[PDB]
Amino acid sequence: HLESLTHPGSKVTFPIDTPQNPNLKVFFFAIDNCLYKSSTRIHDLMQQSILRFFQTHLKLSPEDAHVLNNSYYKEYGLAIRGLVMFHKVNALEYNRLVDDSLPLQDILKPDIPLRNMLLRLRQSGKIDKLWLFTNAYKNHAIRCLRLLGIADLFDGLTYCDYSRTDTLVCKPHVKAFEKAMKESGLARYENAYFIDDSGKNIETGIKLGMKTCIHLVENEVNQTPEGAIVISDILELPHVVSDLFLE
Ligand SMILES: [Mg+2]
Repeated sequence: HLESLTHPGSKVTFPIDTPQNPNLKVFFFAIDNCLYKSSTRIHDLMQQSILRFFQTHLKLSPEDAHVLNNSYYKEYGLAIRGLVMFHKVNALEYNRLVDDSLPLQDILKPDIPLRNMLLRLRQSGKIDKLWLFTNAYKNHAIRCLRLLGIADLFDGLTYCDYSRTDTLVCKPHVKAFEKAMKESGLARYENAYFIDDSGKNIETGIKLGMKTCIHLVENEVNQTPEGAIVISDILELPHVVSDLFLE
């Protein structure tokens, strides 16, 4: 459990789960491989668990597990979306064996430079809300925020609802963006900024008319769409949207 964390940002201060100012400005943030580095190898651990699930639950050889995992991931943005639809997998049981079994407490540590950068972004007055927009389920999302010491830095969370049993609504699908817009109180896309490591997700935000979309590419792409700004480290946001950090 994480109830013994005492460092700043270790407590969630926004609500999980009525009009507002229309001129609202919102910066959306992906979480995985965004608020922490892809070199943490957390994504590798996730893929290991996911591939194990395909093998143990779908009785597939490792090579066929890779093919099916990649196929679903490519077209859906989440393998679990395909497992739900075609294999009648329960997404919450899956989630217990995958994201929720990661040894995060041994990997993620408070990220003070990230905390300070986000504080500066909140304090300029240029952005009204920092909103999390993740394909993870809420358990994992919250756990990452608390461990990284940034859980008080966001005004809300839009996560993929793994409780659904027909399909999952997730990035890069437009319905996921619509949900993020509604939940955050965002009136127009043109009042939104977005950072994500997924090229396809960035592609959707751009196509939808978001103001500025930043594609986070640490080393090599796992493709960057027309109109996106590329950085290799989230701490480079101050380099590329500098004005948002100034009063
Ligand atoms: Mg990601």
